[PDB]
Amino acid sequence: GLPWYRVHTVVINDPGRLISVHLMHTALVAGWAGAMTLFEIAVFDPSDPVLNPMWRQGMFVLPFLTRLGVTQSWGGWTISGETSSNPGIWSYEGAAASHIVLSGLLFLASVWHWVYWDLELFRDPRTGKTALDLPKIFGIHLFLAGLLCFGFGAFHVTGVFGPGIWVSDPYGLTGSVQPVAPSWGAEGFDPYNPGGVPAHHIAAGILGVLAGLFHLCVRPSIRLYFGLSMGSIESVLSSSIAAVFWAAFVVAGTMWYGSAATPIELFGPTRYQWDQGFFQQEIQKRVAQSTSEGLSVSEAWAKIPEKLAFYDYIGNNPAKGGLFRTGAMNSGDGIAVGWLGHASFKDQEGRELFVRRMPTFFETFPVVLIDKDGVVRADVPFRKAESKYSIEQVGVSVTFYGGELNGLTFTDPSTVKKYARKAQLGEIFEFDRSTLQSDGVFRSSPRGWFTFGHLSFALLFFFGHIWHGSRTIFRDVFAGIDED
Amino acid sequence: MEALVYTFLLIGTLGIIFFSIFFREPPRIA
Amino acid sequence: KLPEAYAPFSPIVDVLPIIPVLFILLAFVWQASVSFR
Amino acid sequence: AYGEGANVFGRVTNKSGFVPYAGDSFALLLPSKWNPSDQKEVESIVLRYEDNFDAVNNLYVVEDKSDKSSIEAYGTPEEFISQFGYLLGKQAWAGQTVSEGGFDANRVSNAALLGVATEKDKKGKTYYKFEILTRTADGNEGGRHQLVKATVSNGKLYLLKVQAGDKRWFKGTDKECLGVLDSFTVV
Amino acid sequence: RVRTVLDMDRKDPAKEETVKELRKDINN
Amino acid sequence: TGRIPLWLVGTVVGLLAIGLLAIFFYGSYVGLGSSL
Amino acid sequence: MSLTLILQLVALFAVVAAGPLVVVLLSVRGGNL
Amino acid sequence: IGTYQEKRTWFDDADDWLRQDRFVFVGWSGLLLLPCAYFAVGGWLTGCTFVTSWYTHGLASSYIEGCNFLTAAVSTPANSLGHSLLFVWGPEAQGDLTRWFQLGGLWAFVALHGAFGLIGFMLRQFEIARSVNLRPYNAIAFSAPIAVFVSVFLIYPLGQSGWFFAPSFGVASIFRFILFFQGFHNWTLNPFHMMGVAGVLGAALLCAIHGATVENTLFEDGDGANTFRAFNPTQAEETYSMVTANRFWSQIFGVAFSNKRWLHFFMLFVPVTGLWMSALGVVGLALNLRAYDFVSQEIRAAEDPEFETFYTKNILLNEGIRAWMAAQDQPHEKLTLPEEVLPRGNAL
Amino acid sequence: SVTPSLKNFLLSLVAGAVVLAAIAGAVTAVSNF
Amino acid sequence: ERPFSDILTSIRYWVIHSITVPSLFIAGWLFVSTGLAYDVFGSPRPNEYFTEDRQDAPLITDRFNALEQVKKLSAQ
Amino acid sequence: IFTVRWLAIHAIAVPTIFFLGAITAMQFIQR
Ligand code: CLA
Ligand code: CLA
Ligand SMILES: C=Cc1c(C)c2cc3nc(c4c5[nH]c(cc6nc(cc1[nH]2)C(C)=C6CC)c(C)c5C(=O)[C@@H]4C(=O)OC)[C@@H](CCC(=O)OC/C=C(\C)CCC[C@H](C)CCC[C@H](C)CCCC(C)C)[C@@H]3C
Ligand SMILES: CCCCCCCCCCCCCCCC(=O)OC[C@H](COP(=O)(O)OC[C@@H](O)CO)OC(=O)CCCCCCCCCCCCCCC
Ligand SMILES: CC1=C(/C=C/C(C)=C/C=C/C(C)=C/C=C/C=C(C)/C=C/C=C(C)/C=C/C2=C(C)CCCC2(C)C)C(C)(C)CCC1
Ligand SMILES: CC1=C(/C=C/C(C)=C/C=C/C(C)=C/C=C/C=C(C)/C=C/C=C(C)/C=C/C2=C(C)CCCC2(C)C)C(C)(C)CCC1
Ligand SMILES: CC1=C(/C=C/C(C)=C/C=C/C(C)=C/C=C/C=C(C)/C=C/C=C(C)/C=C/C2=C(C)CCCC2(C)C)C(C)(C)CCC1
Repeated sequence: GLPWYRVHTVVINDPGRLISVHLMHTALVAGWAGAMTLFEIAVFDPSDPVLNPMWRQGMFVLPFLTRLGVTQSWGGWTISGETSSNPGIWSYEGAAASHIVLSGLLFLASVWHWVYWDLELFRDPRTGKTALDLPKIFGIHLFLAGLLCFGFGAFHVTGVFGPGIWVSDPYGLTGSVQPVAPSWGAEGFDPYNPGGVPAHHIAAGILGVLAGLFHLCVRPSIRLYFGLSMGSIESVLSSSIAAVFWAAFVVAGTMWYGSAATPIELFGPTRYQWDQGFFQQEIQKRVAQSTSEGLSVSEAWAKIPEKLAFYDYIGNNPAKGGLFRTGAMNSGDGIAVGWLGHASFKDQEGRELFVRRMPTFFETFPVVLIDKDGVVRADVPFRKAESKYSIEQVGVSVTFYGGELNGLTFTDPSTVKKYARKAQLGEIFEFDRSTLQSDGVFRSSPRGWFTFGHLSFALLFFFGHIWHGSRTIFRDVFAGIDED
Repeated sequence: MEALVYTFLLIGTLGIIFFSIFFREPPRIA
Repeated sequence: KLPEAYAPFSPIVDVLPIIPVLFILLAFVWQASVSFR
Repeated sequence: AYGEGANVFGRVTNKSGFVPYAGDSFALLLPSKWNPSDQKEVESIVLRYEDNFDAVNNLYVVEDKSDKSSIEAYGTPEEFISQFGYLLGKQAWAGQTVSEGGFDANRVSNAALLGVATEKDKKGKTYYKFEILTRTADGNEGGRHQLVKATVSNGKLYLLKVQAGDKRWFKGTDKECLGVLDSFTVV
Repeated sequence: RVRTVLDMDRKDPAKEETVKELRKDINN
Repeated sequence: TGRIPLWLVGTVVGLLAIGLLAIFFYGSYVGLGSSL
Repeated sequence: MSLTLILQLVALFAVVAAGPLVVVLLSVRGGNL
Repeated sequence: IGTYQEKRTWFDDADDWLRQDRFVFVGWSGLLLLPCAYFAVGGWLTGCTFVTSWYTHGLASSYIEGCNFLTAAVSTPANSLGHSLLFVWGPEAQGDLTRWFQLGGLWAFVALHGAFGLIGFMLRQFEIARSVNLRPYNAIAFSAPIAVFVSVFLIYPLGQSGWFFAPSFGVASIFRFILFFQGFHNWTLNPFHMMGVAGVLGAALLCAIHGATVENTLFEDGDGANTFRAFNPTQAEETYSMVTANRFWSQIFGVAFSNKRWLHFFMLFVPVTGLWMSALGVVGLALNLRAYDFVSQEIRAAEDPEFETFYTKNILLNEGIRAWMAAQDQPHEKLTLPEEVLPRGNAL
Repeated sequence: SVTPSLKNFLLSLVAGAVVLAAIAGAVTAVSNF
Repeated sequence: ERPFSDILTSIRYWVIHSITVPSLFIAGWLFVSTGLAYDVFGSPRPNEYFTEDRQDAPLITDRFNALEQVKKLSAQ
Repeated sequence: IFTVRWLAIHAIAVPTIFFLGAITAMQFIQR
């Protein structure tokens, strides 16, 4: 009479059916990978890599497929924006079909390993009872894991046999799948240095092999064997749950903060690029350099790439989103069509005014136009009676350099107020919202959703470590206690 | 149509409460 | 204020009102004196 | 200093509530609880302080060159205060309204001149003093009291303006505002 | 040639939290 | 160890604690933190 | 320091000690508590 | 151990000493709990007594500055330090203990020592339960406070721009944190704080109801009007009538417990689940995945200038909180907002 | 070494090792009495 | 372990502690009064919150060199 | 004596009395 929450304990003491259920979970995961890839390819728009990349459309597995080398498709389109001459069998559709067929094969193998559960391999040769030599199993599977880690690091990513991984410029303007040379110096521990990824996966992998050869040759000591409850599968479950939630915390942190393994051309910008003005400073530095060359403001701003300006927009901030604001970023805000340009606000005196940008914390932010010396010179007041820094009172005009509105100046207060309100969000873009019926509230980029999901899983699996490990240590008393 | 869904959910919860009160399994002594 | 005759006795009047809350504490002290018998 | 020691069983420094301040050519007393402010609504503002609690309570000193030889050259004090009509803000609203009580048609703000006068000084200097009450359609803080003290010396006009909410004015900000107005002394 | 002082004075009004302002702030 | 009965010790310690609390309230009404 | 404060402290100490003093006197005397 | 005990090792002597039943059980977990917890509490007391927040939040938050128990608080460091661990030897303080206090490093000190103290305390619960051979359900229950502490004081600040937005260790500082959450994240509308509120209120309800029901269904077992004396710790019979309680609550409320084990498991279960759901919600807020708005109602209000609900009024309240608290709550932003841009009602 | 922060980090490791060894030695000394 | 009642009612304990508890209390009073508390914990004195040029609250606004920034912002 | 309970009592007593003296002295500071 097992309660509904204990049913899957039936395979605790059955190695064969444990293999079967683990095969079934593996088959389900592979099937989900294939199906998700197929759905994403079906609903993906590859026409415009600029202003409409993958992270704008809510793609979740496309970033990873592109990160590890798969770029082309059988539909004739490349994620980089070129033409697919010969995508080969390793296109997105190829990966989806492969993971799907693997899921089916694992389903069949699960059926078999379930029917023929009573294999003599799982019998203890001496006693004849069913038993698993957990130290030796860990040694074998760790040796395999280390071998695979070294192989992936040395051949893949380095491009010796594999294709490499996604490497981009610091500002995410020109990124592509490239081979990576390992970084053997201290800079190999720079999180944003790509060269660490091969070298690590090499060196660590090597250690794994050696570690395997130890945990496969040397039997654990009796004191350690009974202390760590080696020989109980639930102890292994507790330790594995702990390790996996540790890894989940690490990956969530490394994606929220960004690293060489989570490029912004695949997951979108981080919130710390908006907070610290990572792109705004670069744009203004390029503009200033062009001006120092003698160019006018219009030419200097026309020289700015549209993708770089698009990164400098608060709508792409992963932290400007909602828990139930579902779907693609294009579903909340319209599909980007073009860059309006750069708005320069100037009072009737000629003093240049800058619009205070919305911080990541604020859902709504009042519009303030600030002097170069940090002195508020204009605003859109909430109380139009006896206002002091009104747009009409100060006489603010907005001139657009570059983009769609190039060399266009607006002086009517309504248009100036509208454009200042738009510019408080960063660079101003035109959005087509009729196509997807965008409501008008920002969604979160795929890196935000990934971080949220895997952080919640990390917490729940910390509770899993606690529970399954308590059950491990207190196995004798978890069938009941004999009073004191 | 959302109001219909909300009303159905509330009615379902109230019906579950009614069944758990008046159609409960008797508490078996010993 | 108090009539000018009673002006020097102002501190006593300023202290008086807290005695009622001292009585309950005295009851607790008395109970403790008998080991809370 | 690091070895200065504490003020155990000591004495306070000052409890008057006002602290002195020396300007370019003027002296003033500011409320202790009022903090210095950075914003300059008028480019000629040379000093500004604001209340810590309610930012409506503030004051600022404006020093700007004047062609008039003396403050009397502006004319009557009422004419002078009519000259500076922009200090009371600007009505950005421009819609036809008649559904606001106590206001003329198409108006949402109104300034009432409670009184004007002329003051003296230890050197015989003449100061124009003004008290205004500005009300708005929303009645923000039940109106705002404005105290203005203006003088002309050495070819420059000095104008101190103190603003206090009526809600704050009723419950004791009048003392601080009047102290600020009284302490304003120019060479 | 870029005027770093003007660059910082442009970033500060739009965003005071910019890494341009905070870097070598005590030097200013 | 029967000398100095425990109730007397408790009463004296409680009196000292109440006195300390009263001193803290007094300091709340004067000096630093008194809003004047 | 203030004379009023001195007298207040004296009166407070007297009234506070009044209760414990009578309790102690009755305990040492043997009165029925 | 199992086949034989082999020879006694120095680990055996250490275990025997640490596992003695003295007044304060130290155990192996004590070596991590006692120093860490002691330093955390002592650091909080020193900070609330002597350390100030004038350079971190521009606020006076110590006793020596004139603050009381309510307003004193070990404030979190400046936002410009980001998520720096603020080691006293680190590149920020560079060894200057006084300046390390001034920079706000005491907050990081207290937070990290408190986290390791909580780890040590759950380890202590496990060790003590194993010593007396009991199922360690109280450690499993204590996992919920650890989840809350981790999600609020560690995960949330790491999701934001720095430690500055963590809760400062204090009473009024915690109240500021709560109001900040209401204003910015609209935390009340989040279904996970809803589940946490339900869990905590239900746990309080269960505590009160179980206590009252037991105290009001007691068997006589004595002749004194003081029912507390009529109990022996070693007695086997139950001190209260389960049948009477079940009948009473069945006829009063409609349903009633009939199993003591299930009743006490439910008492354990409700608050833990509530706190865990609240922790998940706080993680979501750490990523700014806030349940801020119902887009349908916002769109309807935008199209219909006369549609109003309590939700829209709450949104207006949040807007007011944000606008009027931003200038002084986040000094690093340098928000010199003129009084005309702050949202405001009529005549207030 | 090269960086002052690295020297401070290494000294922090040394100090933590010192305090950890102090705790271990204290427990050993009290266990053997 | 002796019961707490025996120790707290023992005259020896009180004669031992009657010169140490006041000693600790007086040590704390001296620590506050002699200005040592401000000196070691860095909390500014009531006349040291604002300097000649800094008439507002300080702001750290720097990750590294924060030692120099807080040193120049603090009372000299 | 100097037992574990002695250390546990005196680790929370001596600092407590020192801080009580410090706070009492703070109560008599004039700004
Ligand atoms: C890979 C990790 C892992 C593994 C292999 C196990 C394995 C096991 N767990 Mg454990 N557990 C884990 C993680 C894991 N757990 C975590 C992270 C938590 C914290 C939430 C728990 C908390 C937990 C408790 C409280 C209990 C177990 C129990 C058990 C045993 C019986 C499970 C069962 O039959 O329930 C049956 C499951 C169902 C009937 C379906 C429930 C449906 C859930 C609520 C939602 C469906 C999830 C969805 C379909 C898949 C998405 C999950 C994925 C994205 C992670 C079993 C050996 C039980 C036990 O101790 O055995 C005596 C038990 O009491 N686990
Ligand atoms: C951790 C894994 C993960 C992550 C990070 C993502 C992330 C994403 N997915 Mg995805 N997905 C996943 C797993 C994941 N998915 C799985 C396992 C499936 C198979 C079912 C799918 C199937 C799927 C589809 C079909 C689509 C996406 C889409 C998206 C993107 C839209 C954002 C979003 O999710 O909306 C918001 C997410 C939520 C609101 C979920 C909130 C979680 C709550 C708290 C659960 C609580 C449930 C509650 C207890 C039960 C009561 C609810 C009841 C009334 C119904 C986004 C980047 C969309 C897209 O962009 O198209 C390309 C899209 O259409 N996903
Ligand atoms: C504010 C609420 C709150 C507080 C203060 C609290 C406090 C406590 N809970 C304990 C236990 C528990 N709490 C439990 C469930 C819960 N506890 C809850 C809520 C609380 N529990 C809730 C809601 C639940 C339901 C899930 C369980 C199941 C247990 C126990 O088994 C245990 C116990 O025995 O209780 C009797 C005690 C053991 C802690 C200890 O010594 O750690 C060791 C000391 C440490 C770690 C040092 C503290 C450092 C902390 C983490 C950071 C620094 C904090 C400052 C020093 C103080 C700042 C104060 C300001 C913020 C105001 C402690 C008294
Ligand atoms: C006169 C006033 C009438 C109104 C009272 C309404 C009574 C509500 C009873 C419903 C309980 C549902 C669970 C049935 C399951 C059930 O009750 O089984 C009866 C169960 C007793 O069963 P046992 O003691 O035999 O449990 C042991 C089992 O594991 C097998 O031995 O009681 C409880 O579990 C705790 C009582 C419920 C605690 C209160 C429930 C609170 C939920 C409130 C829902 C709010 C909805 C609002 C509307 C949208
Ligand atoms: C048999 C076989 C085959 C195959 C077939 C197929 C076609 C397969 C596929 C299959 C599939 C197609 C699979 C899929 C699956 C899916 C999954 C497994 C998923 C699920 C989901 C989930 C679990 C989720 C949950 C949730 C929600 C709903 C909400 C939020 C939260 C979460 C996310 C948690 C072949 C031919 C090879 C041959 C051989 C045999
Ligand atoms: C009118 C008048 C008078 C007065 C009279 C009277 C009536 C007095 C009273 C007196 C009293 C009547 C006193 C008492 C006091 C009390 C006390 C001083 C107590 C204390 C206590 C404590 C501090 C604590 C306790 C505790 C508890 C609570 C619990 C248990 C334990 C213990 C015991 C520890 C005279 C003469 C001046 C003259 C003039 C007029
Ligand atoms: C931070 C740091 C440290 C540590 C330190 C410590 C650990 C300290 C301790 C401290 C402490 C340990 C303190 C204590 C305090 C206490 C107090 C301050 C007291 C309180 C109490 C009260 C205030 C009372 C109240 C009341 C009355 C009056 C009446 C009746 C009722 C009652 C009893 C409640 C080290 C070395 C690592 C270095 C680095 C830095």
